[PDB]
Amino acid sequence: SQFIKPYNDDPFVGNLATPVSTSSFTKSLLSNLPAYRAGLSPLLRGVEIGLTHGYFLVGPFYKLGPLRNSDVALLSGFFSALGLIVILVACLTIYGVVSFEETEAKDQLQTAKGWRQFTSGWLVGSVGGASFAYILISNIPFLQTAGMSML
Amino acid sequence: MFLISWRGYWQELIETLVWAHERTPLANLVRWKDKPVALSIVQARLVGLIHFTAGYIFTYAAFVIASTTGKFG
Amino acid sequence: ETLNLQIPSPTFEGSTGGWLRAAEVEEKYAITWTSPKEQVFEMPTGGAAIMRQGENLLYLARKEQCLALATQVKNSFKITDYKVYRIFPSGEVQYLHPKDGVFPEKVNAGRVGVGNVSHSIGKNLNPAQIKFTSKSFNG
Amino acid sequence: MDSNFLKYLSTAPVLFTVWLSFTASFIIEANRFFPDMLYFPM
Amino acid sequence: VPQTVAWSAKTGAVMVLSNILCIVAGRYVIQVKSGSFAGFGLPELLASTSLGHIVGSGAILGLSYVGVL
Amino acid sequence: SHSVKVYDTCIGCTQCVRACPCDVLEMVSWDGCKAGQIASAPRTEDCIGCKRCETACPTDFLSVRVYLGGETTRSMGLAY
Amino acid sequence: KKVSITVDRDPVATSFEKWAQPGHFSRTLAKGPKTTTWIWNLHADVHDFDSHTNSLEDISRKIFSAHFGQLSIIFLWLSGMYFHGARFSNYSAWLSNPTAVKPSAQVVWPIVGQEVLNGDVGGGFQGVQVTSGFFQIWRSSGITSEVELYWCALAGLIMSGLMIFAGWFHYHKAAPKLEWFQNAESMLNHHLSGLLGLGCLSWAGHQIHVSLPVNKLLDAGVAPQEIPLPHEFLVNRDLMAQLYPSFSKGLVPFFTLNWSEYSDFLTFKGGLNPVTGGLWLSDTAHHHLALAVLFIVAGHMYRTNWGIGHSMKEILEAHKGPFTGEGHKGLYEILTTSWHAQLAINLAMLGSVSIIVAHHMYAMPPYPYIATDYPTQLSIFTHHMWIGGFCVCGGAAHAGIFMVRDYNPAQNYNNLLDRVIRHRDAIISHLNWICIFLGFHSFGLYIHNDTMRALGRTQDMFSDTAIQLKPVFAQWVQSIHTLAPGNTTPNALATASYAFGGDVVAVGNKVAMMPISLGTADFMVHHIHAFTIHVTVLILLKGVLFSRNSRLIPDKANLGFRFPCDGPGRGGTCQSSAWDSVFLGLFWMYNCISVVIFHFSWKMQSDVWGTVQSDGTVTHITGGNFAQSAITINGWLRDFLWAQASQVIQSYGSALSAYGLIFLGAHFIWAFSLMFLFSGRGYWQELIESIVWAHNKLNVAPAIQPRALSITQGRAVGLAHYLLGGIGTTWAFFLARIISVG
Amino acid sequence: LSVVAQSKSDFEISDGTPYTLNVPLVGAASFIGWVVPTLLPSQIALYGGKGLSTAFFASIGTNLAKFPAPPGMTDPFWLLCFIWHSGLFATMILGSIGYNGYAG
Ligand code: CLA
Ligand code: CLA
Ligand code: CLA
Ligand code: CLA
Ligand code: CLA
Ligand code: CLA
Ligand SMILES: CC1=CCCC(C)(C)[C@H]1/C=C/C(C)=C/C=C/C(C)=C/C=C/C=C(C)/C=C/C=C(C)/C=C/C1=C(C)CCCC1(C)C
Ligand SMILES: CC1=C(C/C=C(\C)CCC[C@H](C)CCC[C@H](C)CCCC(C)C)C(=O)c2ccccc2C1=O
Ligand SMILES: CC1=C(C/C=C(\C)CCC[C@H](C)CCC[C@H](C)CCCC(C)C)C(=O)c2ccccc2C1=O
Ligand code: SF4
Repeated sequence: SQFIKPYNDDPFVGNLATPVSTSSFTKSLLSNLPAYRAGLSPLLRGVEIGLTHGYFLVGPFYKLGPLRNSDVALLSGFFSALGLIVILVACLTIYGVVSFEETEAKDQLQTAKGWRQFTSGWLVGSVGGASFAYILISNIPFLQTAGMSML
Repeated sequence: MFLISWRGYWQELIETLVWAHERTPLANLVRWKDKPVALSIVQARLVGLIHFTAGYIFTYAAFVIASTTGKFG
Repeated sequence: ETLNLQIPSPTFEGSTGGWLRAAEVEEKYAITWTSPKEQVFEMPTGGAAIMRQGENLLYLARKEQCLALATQVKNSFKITDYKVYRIFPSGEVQYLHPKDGVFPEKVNAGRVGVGNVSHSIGKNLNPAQIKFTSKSFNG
Repeated sequence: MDSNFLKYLSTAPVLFTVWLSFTASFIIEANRFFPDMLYFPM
Repeated sequence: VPQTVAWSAKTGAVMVLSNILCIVAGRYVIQVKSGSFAGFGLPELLASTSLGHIVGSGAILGLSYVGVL
Repeated sequence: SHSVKVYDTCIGCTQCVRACPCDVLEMVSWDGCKAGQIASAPRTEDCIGCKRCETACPTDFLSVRVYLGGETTRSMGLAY
Repeated sequence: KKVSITVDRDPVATSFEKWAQPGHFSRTLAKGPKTTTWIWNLHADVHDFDSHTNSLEDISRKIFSAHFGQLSIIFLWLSGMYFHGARFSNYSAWLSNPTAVKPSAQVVWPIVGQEVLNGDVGGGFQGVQVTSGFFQIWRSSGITSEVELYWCALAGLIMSGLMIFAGWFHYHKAAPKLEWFQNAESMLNHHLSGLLGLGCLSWAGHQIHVSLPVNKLLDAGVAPQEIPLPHEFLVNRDLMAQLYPSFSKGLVPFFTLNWSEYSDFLTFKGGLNPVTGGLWLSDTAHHHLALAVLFIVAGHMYRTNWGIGHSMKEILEAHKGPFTGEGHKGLYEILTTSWHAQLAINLAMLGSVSIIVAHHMYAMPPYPYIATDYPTQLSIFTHHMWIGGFCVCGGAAHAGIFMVRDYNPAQNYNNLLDRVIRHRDAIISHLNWICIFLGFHSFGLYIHNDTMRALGRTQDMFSDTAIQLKPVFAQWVQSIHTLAPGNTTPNALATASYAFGGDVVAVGNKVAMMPISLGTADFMVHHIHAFTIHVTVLILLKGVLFSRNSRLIPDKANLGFRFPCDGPGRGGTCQSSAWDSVFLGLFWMYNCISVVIFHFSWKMQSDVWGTVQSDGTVTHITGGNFAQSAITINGWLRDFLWAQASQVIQSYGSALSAYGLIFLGAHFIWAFSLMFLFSGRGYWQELIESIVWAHNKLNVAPAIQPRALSITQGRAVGLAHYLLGGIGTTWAFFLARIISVG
Repeated sequence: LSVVAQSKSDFEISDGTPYTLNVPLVGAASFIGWVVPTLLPSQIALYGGKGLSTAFFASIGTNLAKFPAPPGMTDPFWLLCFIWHSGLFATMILGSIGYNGYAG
């Protein structure tokens, strides 16, 4: 048995079919991620990705930022995470302007209208996920420490 | 680094980075407008010269000012 | 004359050295050749492949890759039956080499000389003479 | 003595090493018997 | 220190057993060469008895270590 | 593209044409030299600028001259 | 009996004719010089045998005799080390007072005032202090007199004469055929059993009959000339049974398998001898006996002439799974037909072994009184780290020469090489990403700390007194090794090394070894080590994997292993050969090994070496500043380079003034190298044209037309002078510093 | 348990090749095969008179009693578990090789 084969039956394309690349488990994960999942509008793809990324962004800023030992650390962690999100949304916006020409179609990410929808969703989701992480950390003492409240 | 190592090594690295970006999921959604290439031969000479010269100026300026300040004499 | 797209490719297990997205959106090169044997050769982009007895066909990203393979087949397996094509994503196939049926190192009638300058290289014009002028430095 | 061995001793690296060793050697001997000559004594 | 014993017939018994064990194993597992009367030669016998003195020495020392002796 | 020129000192040795890795050069008929042929550069859009032709040339100063110019995908040697 | 001796008799005539014809060995060089490039090309390609000859037989014969020539040089070198110890040394005085006398075996002539180099090393002697650790070797051997050192010198000279004779004989009189050299099973059987196994067994016999009694008497305190000569231990079995009573029983316990009788002299003590600060020589004797046993056992694995044994080809071809195609098929043919493939493997392994030697010899000091001779410990650690790094980079050089020259795709279809070459982009892009990740998160921690300490924010630093990056896995491994005696190594009495934890071993009030604690600075510099090793692997591996072809140059194998470029086109292909990745990877090897030896020197001075005052407190050489100062670059610059260069720069007028001069001279050579590295050949050829014009004007132009060095030779000269200057600057700095303070 | 020793879901270790991972059989057999020899007792302070498997199981129990607190650096938990896991991984690897490849 051989686990490595040419990519999509083509021996001369610059890729290989390896278990990491093209196993059934890998195919299931890639196909079900919001970027690639079927039946999702570009805006909804942006929302789901945004919620995930904004939620984890708050934590490193809060625990390791300059104001970490202060009593305003969570507020600083939220503002710095929000500041990063605002910069990232601008990165998405400028990419959309140069990369895609204007066309009628709006149902795909790699279209000017579609990329704009993805940016709108990602902005709202990142603000929403960062806000959710803020509420949870503000109220639950386990999250404020590293779980160190139990010891 | 710009003065000792020359173009061919770096162009071959950059070709392995172009391959890896195109094959990585969630990352190949983003595409360059300009094909990444290694710096040119003359450009690399200029960049190494600028880095060398700037380091020369900044190191001596820090020394001549701080040693004279710290000594006052 | 035209590329028969159905020619079987030489057996190959794949590599990362093959062509990338620029081949499917800008241009691709193809090479065909006849082999009297089912023998192993080296791919320009990687490891080893096996050319099948009869007609073989490859796809590469660069013209230099097709010609580096052509040089190899001629030098080792004495295969002078190689034809190199350019293929555009529109489907247009452009025959490339040998351009008029005869190798470039052999003279052929009906070839018109391009780039030939009537004087020797030391007789060119100084840059100052042709400054702010469209006149070419080759005399 | 063998003419090919003498043709080997006439090669540039052998003559260079021997001549500069002889040269270095009489500088060393001259500074052994007549040391610290900062000036031509006059 | 692991406890070893002066040579007795028990030590000999272990050695003899291991040597015979390896002679039969060598008749079975030596891939390049009347169960013992086909193709049995001096290099085969000398190899199976060399492994017998290695297996036997290890077995004697281990059984001395644990108390079986 | 790069600009490749052949000057009339070419002795028609065909060495530049054989050394070119991208089939830029070919031999055409010419009465100027003894060999009856001169090098030609009909396909400079494919010239990568390697200057293997100039290395191959045996005339005292090169009959074939490569002048590196504007860069394209072909002349940059980019397989991507 | 297909393993047989076959020899051509009188192959090559012993003639001086080709001596007189420089360049005789190649068709290009044999027609004589026309430009100065010929001279350089003569030296560059001379030992490249497979570039002169087509036949593997003549190549193999040349290699075998050149290995005899190298052995003749090594034996002459050893004989000279023994003769200088016998004739020009204070060895006899050092034997009486190993802790007071400083070893010295080199005396200078008085010529231009250079006799200041004959410093007062002790024992009524003046000379250059030597740091190679030969005195401790000789005491471990049980030499005890200059007379025995003269006999060792004569034995070295006789071996040197026999090796140069054997090289001449086996090239010119009786040269083996190719089928003799292509006996890999026989060669491995003899080199495991015969060379390594009987080497260990014979040395174990010497340790037991000479080193153990003589060193037991020395460590008891007996004067060296009061000690019986080494053969009186061999004969008078009663005198040997006095020191080691197990000898009263002779060899009956060995043969009857009653081995626990021999526990007097075959111990498993561990730790260090308290008197000498070295390993127990009873342990080294047991170690060499056990290694001898299993090297002789291992040299019986492979099949030679009687059917028992393994075929290495069958072992290799049988190991293949579902990820790796045909598996190790074709590797036997590679390694029995290519000398470069064998040299690539053997150089990488020999370099790795030298790096292991460097770590193991400082941590488990094997010789008596070498642990408290700090100049020797620093010298042999630094020396074997440099030998290791060079040999590893030559392993990748000869992997590239194999791939360019000896690699044939027809015989390597779908095996392990074919598959590595067919996913080399995935390998090089993942290594490239690791090197970026690991430079950011190792050196970037240092830059974060420079910035925080400079900004007044010491609570924001990665340090022990701040945000901590502790090496918990290394600390845990140290814990296990201190718990091992009596627990997981129950019959051991002490730990393998006190570096893991435990006591302070002091000899002559100087620390032999003591626990080397790991903190945030140790976490940081270990990730610096992993970063520099990963980058060196990236450069050398990228050179090997892309040696034949790239996306850039599709026919790189036709240009060879060593070519300067393929022109200014494709944007520029400067330094595209496999040789140019060895050239670039020797810089990163230099960077890696320089940081390793700096880490060792500062950590040992700061936290291990020093003096044990009353109450058991230890005063280290630099007073424990590593922990709080090796976390910033400014700390390394100020507290290590600046503070410790005081001895080299203040050495003028003393016996260490030679180190001050070599410090400056190596700074010079290093800077001079940058003339060759930052420059290009075309400038220098055009400058040489005007110089040639001035010679033509005076009618004195040479007939060997001067040329600027080749592009490759400009790179090779720049790299040679760079390494010579940088290593020389560190050599002088390390030696003057540790001779003054340690 | 991506696929068990049965033709359930159409699993493919790679692009087009189905391959039955025998996660039940290999995991169970590797677990038991490693554990029974590992029971071998030893009067060593790390084991404490039990075997490696029994001591590892006991270490989980003693540290689980102090549930929030982690085991200390000198605690025998870290040595016992690392050796047990290393052996289990090795016998799982060898078991997967033997069963999937030799099929008998
Ligand atoms: C192999 C390593 C080695 C090294 C590095 C040294 C190094 C040294 N030795 Mg030691 N020595 C060695 C081995 C070694 N020795 C051995 C094996 C012996 C035993 C015979 C000795 C015995 C010995 C004695 C007895 C003495 C030294 C001395 C010296 C010192 C000065 C040597 C000198 O300037 O004479 C230079 C002498 C010359 C005649 C100059 C020769 C220069 C020529 C031109 C070199 C040319 C080589 C040639 C061109 C090669 C090609 C051959 C040709 C056919 C082309 C120096 C520290 C001296 C010392 O320490 O005094 C305190 C001293 O008296 N050595
Ligand atoms: C027991 C057998 C034996 C031993 C000891 C060696 C030893 C050696 N071989 Mg090997 N060799 C052997 C069998 C053996 N070979 C066989 C059977 C073959 C054919 C397949 C080869 C083919 C072979 C090749 C092709 C090469 C070697 C090389 C070497 C040298 C490796 C470098 C080194 O470590 O030397 C330094 C270590 C030493 C110990 C130096 C010792 C010098 C002598 C020769 C060792 C033996 C002396 C003697 C037996 C001891 C007498 C003891 C007495 C006082 C009681 C080393 C001398 C390489 C070499 O350098 O060639 C010269 C090399 O290229 N050998
Ligand atoms: C790893 C070691 C290392 C390295 C690589 C560097 C690298 C550098 N240092 Mg730093 N430095 C270091 C360690 C190091 N330093 C340490 C440990 C200290 C002590 C804390 C310093 C202190 C230091 C100071 C104080 C200065 C540097 C300077 C420099 C720069 C020299 C630039 C150049 O091209 O030289 C060019 C070299 C020269 C122009 C002269 C070389 C110095 C000689 C010894 C003095 C001059 C001699 C005389 C005038 C000329 C003789 C003429 C000839 C005919 C004989 C460069 C950035 C200098 C700088 O920025 O240069 C502008 C500078 O001012 N460094
Ligand atoms: C350019 C090469 C070079 C040079 C000049 C030196 C110079 C020195 N070495 Mg080093 N060494 C080197 C390469 C080199 N080494 C390499 C590549 C290795 C790795 C094998 C070592 C391993 C090594 C050890 C282990 C020791 C030295 C020691 C010494 C010193 C005393 C020399 C002596 O008499 O040896 C005497 C050597 C011994 C008495 C013991 C050597 C024992 C080893 C295990 C022998 C192995 C030989 C075997 C054939 C090699 C097999 C390699 C393997 C991969 C198959 C001196 C500073 C000694 C030292 O530090 O003394 C203070 C010392 O103990 N060297
Ligand atoms: C066992 C070790 C070993 C062996 C047998 C070889 C053998 C070979 N190598 Mg490899 N190599 C090795 C180790 C080894 N190398 C190591 C450790 C490295 C890393 C640096 C390399 C890197 C390397 C490269 C990059 C290349 C080779 C090449 C070669 C071949 C040509 C050798 C030649 O003609 O040089 C002739 C020898 C010289 C010109 C000597 C000069 C070298 C330096 C600059 C002089 C030494 C300075 C000195 C030690 C200090 C001076 C003191 C100063 C203060 C004055 C030959 C097959 C070349 C090749 O083409 O192979 C096909 C090649 O391109 N090797
Ligand atoms: C650690 C436990 C272990 C070990 C040592 C072996 C060893 C072996 N098995 Mg077994 N197997 C195991 C677990 C193990 N298996 C389990 C758990 C299962 C059930 C799922 C199977 C099911 C199985 C089948 C169905 C078959 C085998 C077969 C084999 C043999 C050759 C194929 C192979 O796996 O190559 C392994 C090769 C070796 C072990 C020898 C190479 C020597 C090196 C040093 C390997 C060392 C690896 C590792 C470090 C050892 C770890 C030991 C321990 C600390 C965990 C070999 C004797 C086949 C065979 O020959 O049939 C009898 C066969 O048909 N095995
Ligand atoms: C675990 C694990 C094990 C095995 C290996 C492994 C897979 C790699 C690893 C996984 C690791 C990883 C990478 C795990 C990563 C896990 C991550 C990043 C999870 C993110 C979760 C985001 C949430 C819950 C956002 C919620 C936002 C909400 C509810 C909206 C709120 C708001 C809206 C808009 C509505 C109004 C109110 C507000 C509050 C304003
Ligand atoms: C490192 C290196 C590279 C790789 C370097 C690259 C690709 C430079 C890319 C720059 C990165 C993308 C950002 C750095 C830009 C500057 C830090 C800031 C730019 C913005 C201001 C200048 C306005 C080469 O391409 C090269 C080519 C020829 C000889 C030597 C070398 C060489 O040494
Ligand atoms: C200086 C220099 C030269 C010219 C260097 C020359 C001509 C070397 C000079 C050597 C003279 C002729 C002899 C002097 C040699 C030394 C006294 C000692 C040499 C020791 C070994 C050669 C044996 C180049 O050719 C070059 C080429 C490519 C990049 C950089 C450079 C470069 O920097
Ligand atoms: S090489 Fe120079 S001379 Fe020979 S053909 Fe090409 S151009 Fe004419």
